[PDB]
Amino acid sequence: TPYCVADYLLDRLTDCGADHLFGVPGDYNLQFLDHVIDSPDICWVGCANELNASYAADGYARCKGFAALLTTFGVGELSAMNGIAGSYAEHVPVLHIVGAPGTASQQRGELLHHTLGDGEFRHFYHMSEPITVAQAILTEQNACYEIDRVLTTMLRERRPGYLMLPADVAKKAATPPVNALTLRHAHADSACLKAFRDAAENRLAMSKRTALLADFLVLRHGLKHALQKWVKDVPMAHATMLMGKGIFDERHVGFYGTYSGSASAGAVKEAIEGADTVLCIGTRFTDTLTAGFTHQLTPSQTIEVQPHASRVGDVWFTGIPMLQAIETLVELCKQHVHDTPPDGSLTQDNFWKTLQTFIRPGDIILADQGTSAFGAIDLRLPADVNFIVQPLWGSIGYTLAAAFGAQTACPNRRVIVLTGDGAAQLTIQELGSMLRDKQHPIILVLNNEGYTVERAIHGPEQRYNDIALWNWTQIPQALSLDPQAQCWRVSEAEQLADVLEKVAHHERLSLIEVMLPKADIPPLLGAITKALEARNS
Amino acid sequence: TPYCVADYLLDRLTDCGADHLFGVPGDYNLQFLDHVIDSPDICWVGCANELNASYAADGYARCKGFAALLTTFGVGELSAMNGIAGSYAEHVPVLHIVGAPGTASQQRGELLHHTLGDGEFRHFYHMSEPITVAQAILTEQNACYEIDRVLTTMLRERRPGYLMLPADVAKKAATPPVNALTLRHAHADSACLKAFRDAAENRLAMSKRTALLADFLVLRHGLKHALQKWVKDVPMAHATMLMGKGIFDERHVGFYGTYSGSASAGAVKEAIEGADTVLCIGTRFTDTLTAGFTHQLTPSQTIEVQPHASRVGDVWFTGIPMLQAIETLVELCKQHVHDTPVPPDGSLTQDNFWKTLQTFIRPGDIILADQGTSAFGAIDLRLPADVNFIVQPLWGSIGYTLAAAFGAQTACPNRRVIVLTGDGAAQLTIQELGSMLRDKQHPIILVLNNEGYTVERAIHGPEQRYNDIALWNWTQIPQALSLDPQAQCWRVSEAEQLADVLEKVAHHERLSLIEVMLPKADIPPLLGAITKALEARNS
Ligand SMILES: Cc1ncc(C[n+]2csc(CCOP(=O)(O)OP(=O)(O)O)c2C)c(N)n1
Ligand SMILES: Cc1ncc(C[n+]2csc(CCOP(=O)(O)OP(=O)(O)O)c2C)c(N)n1
Ligand SMILES: [Mg+2]
Ligand SMILES: [Mg+2]
Repeated sequence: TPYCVADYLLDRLTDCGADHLFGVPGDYNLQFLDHVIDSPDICWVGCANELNASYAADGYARCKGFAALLTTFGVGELSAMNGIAGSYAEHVPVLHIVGAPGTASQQRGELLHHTLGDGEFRHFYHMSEPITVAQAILTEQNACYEIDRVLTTMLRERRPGYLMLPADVAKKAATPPVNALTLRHAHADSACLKAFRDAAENRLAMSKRTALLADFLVLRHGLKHALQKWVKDVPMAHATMLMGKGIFDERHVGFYGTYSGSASAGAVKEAIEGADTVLCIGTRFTDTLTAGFTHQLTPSQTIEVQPHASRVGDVWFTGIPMLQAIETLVELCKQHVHDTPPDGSLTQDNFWKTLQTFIRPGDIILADQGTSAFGAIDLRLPADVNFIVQPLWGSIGYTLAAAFGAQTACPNRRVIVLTGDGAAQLTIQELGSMLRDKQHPIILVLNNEGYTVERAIHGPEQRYNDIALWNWTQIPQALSLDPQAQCWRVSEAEQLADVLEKVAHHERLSLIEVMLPKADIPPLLGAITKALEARNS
Repeated sequence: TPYCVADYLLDRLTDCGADHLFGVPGDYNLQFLDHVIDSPDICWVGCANELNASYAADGYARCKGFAALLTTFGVGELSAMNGIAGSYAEHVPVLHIVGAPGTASQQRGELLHHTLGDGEFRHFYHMSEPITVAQAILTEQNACYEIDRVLTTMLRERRPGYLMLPADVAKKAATPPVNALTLRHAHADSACLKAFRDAAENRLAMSKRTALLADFLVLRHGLKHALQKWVKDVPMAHATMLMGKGIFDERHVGFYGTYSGSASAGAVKEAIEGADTVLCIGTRFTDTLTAGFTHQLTPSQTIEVQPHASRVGDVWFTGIPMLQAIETLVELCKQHVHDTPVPPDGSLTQDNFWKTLQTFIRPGDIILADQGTSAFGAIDLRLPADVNFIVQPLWGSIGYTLAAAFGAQTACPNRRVIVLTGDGAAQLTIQELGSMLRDKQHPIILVLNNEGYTVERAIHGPEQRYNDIALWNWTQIPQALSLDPQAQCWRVSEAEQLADVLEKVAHHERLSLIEVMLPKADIPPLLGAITKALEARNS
């Protein structure tokens, strides 16, 4: 087993923080897979299909900062395309490795399985170009520096990359590197830095009250601790939006709730929108995050920091790393910013209140699109919570499979899965992977007997919002010969509270089927369901 | 409810042969969905996910000649891409309708859900371009003629098309067409047809024994009955390959078995490879179909017919419709081809499994088999008359079969559907079993359970953990995916038990799921030839 390109790729992957590889085998990637199996540094995680694997890698990367997916040419990689696209949309660095037919076969234009039957082998590489920041077709002549380039760009942009690995290229000789792959820390030109620093300083110097609004780009670029220490050293009103929830301990002084535009609690609206200066850090004002773009924040009111550029009022300063922009603003703030800030029947209301008493520091909480995410936005999170939600891409089914990737990343943390009954149908077979791997998530299936969110938007009585009605508490014993799962169906707040006490220490996988009313929607959902379909009558 | 673009599209769908629409709802397609529900001609079929929906539409199109898929912008269409890709690879005309944000929203570049967050709304349209023969972004100014163009091109090529339907465009006023959309039959220039006819005749006039090899393009372009009539009116040696199985009644004189290159039965090799002229009709000699390109057929030995061009020896004749090429060859064969073709154990094995199933299949059956030890065992089934045999060996996506079966049963509620899937394959699309049960379908699902990924076990790393899977409780799945399953499940390990169960479910009064327990390292005959010349490649 002489060291080869397959080994070099695995060495560089682990350098980037991935200790696991998700995917599904196929004949074009089997020989590469042998190197994954034999490696002591990377653990193969076989998934039940490729879409789920790409969701799982995404959740993993939201826990470890990096992840990798392996599929086979054509059928595998195209099955995962929606996963990689969602990682691109939400800035999740997932590496898609595609095992491919050998280069000689490709050059001869053979009529191989997993092709369109036209002798062409680059169609799927090109279709992946819009949803990655870097891609390469690996050859014997470029392998090691193309691997390094794509991984490096992935680290810089915190977004997916793609590598086509022909089976023969994987076996070509390589050399172990002495140094791990690192992304050299960027620094703005000092005159550029001064221009931004001066404009921010002069703006902040005239602020009576300043507020801090941070979101998901802070998470992706590893700046959570910097944002927490900032508000600790400089107390002020602060918030996140739905995507970046979990950046802050929401019990801390100065936090009043998650900002969601006009749907915000009044205290949040006043704390953020009422400040005469609002620092917008790693923020993206999407339609869901702002209740249909009804946020009230003007350019002259705001300072914003993006990964490579920052803005003060009307002026953009480009080529400033977000790390340096934040550091600049922390020092400047230090220089001013002074004066500190049980029922019966289950409803959406008492469910989220019951869940509120249950969550604890260390929890990993995932919520899918639908009433799950828009109820969970109102959870007041304690310290050290990883809150994983996908409101920009918005692919239902993401959450159950992402939970499998997240638990793989963090076996000793408690994983709470909040999924609608409709969402869980799209990726149910990854429940079988959790049981196979002896994971102990707490899966809460919000069963309101259909697509309730779509009922809110349009056609509440229309049969297209109906689904097959599953027997949720029997699924683990169908997807395992020895599930060792604890299942309950609950319809009362007291039953849910009692069950939550029983599963608090997650010694087994648990599935809680939560019986909820069909037309019941959380507060934010009612607010977001007033201008959603406003475009078309 | 004035007639609008949404209604015009649905009317054109019916014209093309589709009576159902598969997919998953989303806020960007909901108002269009209201027109699907209200339509008396199109029945909405909600699916458990978009990948499965696209597989189901594919199976439906292989029964009805056309199918349609509805997804939502971004998250929906990208989940279905592998299905549309397989429909393109295997020439299945599935129409992908993508409900999209309204045009003004797109023009403003808003940060909308199901986008990449860049204000760009044409990324996914562009990514679908390689896997469709036609696509359009529908506007108020082009809607009805772009709809007709894309559907017409799909009918001519028998391949997928794509339409992005912004929500506002769908409500724009339209007019019901008086005439159905039709694919006018193309005609070769008569001098061009003559050139092919003369060359084919000169070859056939000197051929001592001529054989006929027809495959899947015959099925896609509606020429099954023509090929059956050809071999009835002109007896001669004939075969298909795996993809085209079902073109012929395989009990009829002159049929000796399915051709698969060096893995063929000796009678087939002699009948096909031993002929001095082999008419190759709608054929694609893929690696799977030829046991690793070990077929022995030379250019001067062959005449081939593709959808728009035909070849005699080394010379190609282009701009000839496959239909007219076939009509020409039928005439020439009637002139020059004057032949009379020479005409239960205990424990379950691969061999006695297929022998048991052989006695069970009947005319009218729809038989679907997935990649693995299913399709390559099913290749040896001797099909009676009027069987629809659905296999996907060129694209080769496992999981396709269970979801395609749901589409096939939807198309043909009164036909018996037999699903041959491995335990590994069924895991990728299992949630569509729930759709089968919801809709009270009665397929016969045989899960070939040998406790892992046997097909790759054979090719590489048989003891490697990546060929293992989670072990499911197959006979409990219907009761998990339904509150009241109209199902019966059995687990069988003996040939006689399988025979007894199959006899019980012959009239398919309920969904039946049969977990068939097979040995871990047991592979069918044809795979043994395909497993040696597969790791003969990239190693
Ligand atoms: C992959 C994908 N397909 C379709 C949609 C459209 N969609 C948005 S919400 C929804 C229904 C979600 O239902 P469920 O999980 O039961 O949620 P709830 O009833 O709590 O709203 C659908 C189909 C989507 N977001 N993602
Ligand atoms: C979508 C997809 N992913 C991966 C592959 C590669 N592949 C080919 S066969 C196979 C395993 C098939 O397992 P099973 O259905 O149990 O078959 P059997 O054990 O009878 O061979 C896999 C993963 C594929 N063809 N399609
Ligand atoms: Mg629901
Ligand atoms: Mg198997």
